[PDB]
Amino acid sequence: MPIEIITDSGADLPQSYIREHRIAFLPLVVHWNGQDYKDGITIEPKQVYDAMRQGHTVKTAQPSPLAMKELFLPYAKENRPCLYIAFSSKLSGTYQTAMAVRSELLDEYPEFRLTIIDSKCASLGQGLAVMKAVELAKQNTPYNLLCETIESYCRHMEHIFTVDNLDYLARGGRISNIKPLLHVEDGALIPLEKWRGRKKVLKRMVELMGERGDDLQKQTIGISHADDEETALELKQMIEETHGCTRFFLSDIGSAIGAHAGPGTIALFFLNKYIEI
Ligand SMILES: CCCCCCCCCCCCCCCC(=O)O
Repeated sequence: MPIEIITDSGADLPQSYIREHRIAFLPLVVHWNGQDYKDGITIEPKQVYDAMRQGHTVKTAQPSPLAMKELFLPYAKENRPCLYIAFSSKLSGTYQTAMAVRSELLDEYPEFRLTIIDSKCASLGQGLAVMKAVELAKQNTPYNLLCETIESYCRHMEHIFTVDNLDYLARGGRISNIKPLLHVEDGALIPLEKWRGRKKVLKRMVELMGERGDDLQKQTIGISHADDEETALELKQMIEETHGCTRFFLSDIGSAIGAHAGPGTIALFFLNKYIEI
């Protein structure tokens, strides 16, 4: 059987893509005021931003171990080889929980080939890795080689972003007129710089990309935004002007991530080592 690719809502890939490429989907949980929702399935970013915009503190949770097991079980039974590219273990306990679920399943279904990669990635940084996995899988790339390659790919992904207010991230717990510029280091969020006004952080984001990027023109640059396509499209131009990039993938930030980053969040993703896949 062909390798089945699995991912969670931390990847920020549009459901149109998930469904098209038959990607098993594990929704992260979004909740507040007694109601639980499933990221990308029963809740949309606007509903979250709107809630926060109304003085609400939208919270998130890991999917349940039961939910995880229900998702993998079918594959274990038909004994189909799987690759689950998980949201950064430093941003959620989802990964570890899934490894636990994996052991349980192995006990019942030995021979079940399920590899879980702790991506150390978030949003489209993770999504880009998932899309590459889909490509390698449809090319019938050998299982181990495919898994090893996607892990190396994840190890070279950069996540450079800005939010409107660090309070959201702070109250969210993933971090302890100035706009902040942050980045993802080994799976964790690290506040990096402080700039006056939006225009400058965007200019600086594109600049840092040029410093860390590798063979940027040959790469598919990822850009995710918190319901602010206008700025994303703005950032896209600055990049094609400055770096001469031609391949882009823009998408909205998911609800779970959005509940932490907050409105006005803009991020770019690229490899610091051009792995040619
Ligand atoms: C445009 C996005 C750039 C990357 C931004 C990462 C922001 C940190 C997001 C943390 C989301 C936390 C999800 C927690 C899920 C859970 O409750 O286990």
